[PDB]
Amino acid sequence: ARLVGVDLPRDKRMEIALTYIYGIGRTRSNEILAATGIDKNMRTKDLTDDQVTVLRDYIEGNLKVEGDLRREVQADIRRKIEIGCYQGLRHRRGLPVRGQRTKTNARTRKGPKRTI
Amino acid sequence: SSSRNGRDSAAQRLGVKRFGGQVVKAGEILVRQRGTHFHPGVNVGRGGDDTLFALAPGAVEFGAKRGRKTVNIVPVARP
Amino acid sequence: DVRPKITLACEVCKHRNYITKKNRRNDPDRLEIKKFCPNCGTHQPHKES
Amino acid sequence: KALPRLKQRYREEIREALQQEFNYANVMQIPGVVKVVVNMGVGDAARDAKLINGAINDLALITGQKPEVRRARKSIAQFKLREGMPIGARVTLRGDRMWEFLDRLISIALPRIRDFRGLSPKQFDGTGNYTFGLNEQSMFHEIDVDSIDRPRGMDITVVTTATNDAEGRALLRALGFPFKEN
Amino acid sequence: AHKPVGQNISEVRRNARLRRHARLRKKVAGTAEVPRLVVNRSARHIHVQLVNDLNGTTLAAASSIEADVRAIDGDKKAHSVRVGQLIAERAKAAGVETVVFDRGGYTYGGRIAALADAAREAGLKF
RNA sequence: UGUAAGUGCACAAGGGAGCUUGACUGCGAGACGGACAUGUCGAGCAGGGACGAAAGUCGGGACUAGUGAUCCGGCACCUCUG
Ligand SMILES: [Mg+2]
Ligand SMILES: [Mg+2]
Ligand SMILES: [Mg+2]
Ligand SMILES: [Mg+2]
Ligand SMILES: [Mg+2]
Ligand SMILES: [Mg+2]
Ligand SMILES: [Mg+2]
Ligand SMILES: [Mg+2]
Ligand SMILES: [Mg+2]
Ligand SMILES: [Mg+2]
Ligand SMILES: [Mg+2]
Ligand SMILES: [Mg+2]
Ligand SMILES: [Mg+2]
Ligand SMILES: [Zn+2]
Repeated sequence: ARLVGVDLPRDKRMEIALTYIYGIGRTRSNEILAATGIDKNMRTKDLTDDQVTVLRDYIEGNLKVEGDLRREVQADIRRKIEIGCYQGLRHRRGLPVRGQRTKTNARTRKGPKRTI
Repeated sequence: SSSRNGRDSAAQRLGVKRFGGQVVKAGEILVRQRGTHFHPGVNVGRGGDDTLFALAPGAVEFGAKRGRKTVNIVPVARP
Repeated sequence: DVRPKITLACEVCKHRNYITKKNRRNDPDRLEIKKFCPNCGTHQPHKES
Repeated sequence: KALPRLKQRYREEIREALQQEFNYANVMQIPGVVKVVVNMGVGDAARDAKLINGAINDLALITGQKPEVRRARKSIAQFKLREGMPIGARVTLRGDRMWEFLDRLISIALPRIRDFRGLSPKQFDGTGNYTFGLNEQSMFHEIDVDSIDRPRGMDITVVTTATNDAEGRALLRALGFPFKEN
Repeated sequence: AHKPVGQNISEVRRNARLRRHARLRKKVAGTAEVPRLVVNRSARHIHVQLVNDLNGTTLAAASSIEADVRAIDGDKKAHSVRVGQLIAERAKAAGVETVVFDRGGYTYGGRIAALADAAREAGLKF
C-alpha cells in the first residue's frame, strides 16, 4: 500500500511496513500497533483503507515524519555549524562528534579509503 | 625572406551611368551602384543586384526627399 | 560528399525533369514536394528517386 | 455580481484615506496597483531540464495559469550556458486574480513562514515599487509537502502607480504589509 | 508638484498606430484615376475620406457624426454600414469607381470588416 | 545582420509568429563593358500555382567571391531517320 508518499511493501508485515517510514522504527512500530490493537504478524495483503487513514491521522497528530524530520535535523546542523560549537566544527571536518577513536575507527563516516 | 602579399581582384566598372538632362529611352539602365546609394523615385524600379533603371521615356532629374538621394524621371511633353 | 545530386521524377508520367541538392545527414528521409510537370499540365506530387 | 474584498476595501476606504492624507489635486492622482510578477532563477537547466517541468507544475497549481518559458539572449562559456536553452519561468496576472492572490498571501502565507520577523521597508527602488525574494515554496497550502522533491525559492515583485517611495509605502502599509520598525 | 514617471498608454497607442500606418503607406499609394479611401477609427464614431495624393486634395468624405446617421437605432456597426453606403453613393456621384483601402493601421475586423462588405455590396470595384 | 571588407539597413534587410514550395514552364521589347567567348539587369505576355478580402509580391538567399571550354562516352524520354 501507500502512506504519506511512501510505497509500503508489496508483501511484508505491517510492523516493517510502518518501520520503512522515516519517522517510525522497530519498537515504535511495535508501540503503535499495540496501541491500535492490530496484530503484528499479518501480511501486506490484508490491510484496509480505513485502518490506514486512521493510522495516518494518529501519526500525523502525535508525531512528525519524513520531510519535517529531515529539515529540522538539517536546521540543527546549520545552527550548530553557525554558532561555532564543537559539534559544528566536527560537522565541518566530517567526523563523529562523540569523540570516538578516530585514529582507527570512524571509517564509516570518512567513507572509502584513499591511499596517499 | 620574402613577401606573402601581391594578390588582387578585378574591377567591376561600377559608378553612375547617366546624368541629369538626359533623354532616356524606355528600359534603360540609369545607375549601377553597389549598396542602396540611391533610392527609386517615380517610374523607377530596383533590380536584384541593386541596379536602378527607368520604366518610361523621359528626362533624368535628380532630387532629394527626407534625407535621401533620389532618382526621378520626368515625362517630357510629346512635341 | 555531404551534398549529393538528386533528381526528382513525376509520379504519373515517370519523367525525370528537376534536379537539386540536399543534406542526407540532415534529412535521411526522402523528399516530397509539389512542382509543375510540363506534359501533365498541372501540379503533381514529386518523389525523388 | 461579485467583487474581491481587497478591491472593495481599496475603492471604499483606502482611496479617500490617502486622498485626505496627501491632499491630491484631483480624484485620480491616487496610486493603484498595476500588476504583479512571479519568477525564479534556477540555473540548473544546463545540467538537467526535468526540474523545469516540476516548476511549471507548481506555478500552474499555485496560480492557475500556465507559465511561459524564457530563453537566454547571451551565450557564456565560463558558466557553460549557450543561447536557446530555457532557464526560468515567468508569470504575471491582472485584476481579480491579483486581488485573490494578495488576499490569500496576506491571510495565510506570511504568518506561516518559520522565523517570520517582518519585511524590510528599505527594499524599495525609490520610484514607489516593491520586490523581494523567498528561499522556500512549501509554505503555500496549495502545494502538498509529500510531492516536493527539492526546495525551491521564488521572487515576488509588485508595481504600482505611486510617483515615488512615499505614496506606494503609504498605500501598501494601509493595505497591511507586516514591515519592521526602524 | 507631481511628476509622471512612465510613458502613458495613450502615447504608446498613438505612436504604435502612426508607425504601423506609415508601414502600410510605404507600399499603398494612390492616383487621380484610382483615389485612395482612408478610414479613421474612433471609440465613438467613424470617418472616411477620399484623397488624391498627387495634389493632396480630397474628393468626398463622410462620417457617422452626421445627424441622419446618428438617428439610426441600430448598433454602431449599423452606423458604420450606413456611412459606408453613404460614402459609396457620394463617390458614385463624384464619378470614381476603382479605389483602394488605407486601413490606417487598425487591424482589419469588426467595424472595418462591416464597412468593407457594405462598400463591396454597394457596387464599388476593388 | 552565417562565412572578410565596403556599401547599407532603426521606415527595416534585426528578432517572433500562421500558411505554403515561383529554388515554375513557354517567352523577352532594351541596355550594361568588353579585341574574342565568357559576365549583369530588366519592364511586359500566356499556362498553371503560392500568399493575401483587396490593392498587390514571388523566374532562390540585403549586395558583390563558393568554380572549368573542346572532344568522347553513359542514363531517361521523343509524332527524327532507318
Ligand atoms: Mg592565402
Ligand atoms: Mg576595387
Ligand atoms: Mg538573387
Ligand atoms: Mg528539419
Ligand atoms: Mg512604480
Ligand atoms: Mg524579420
Ligand atoms: Mg538551382
Ligand atoms: Mg539584346
Ligand atoms: Mg498568372
Ligand atoms: Mg517579372
Ligand atoms: Mg532573391
Ligand atoms: Mg531573407
Ligand atoms: Mg582534343
Ligand atoms: Zn508528369
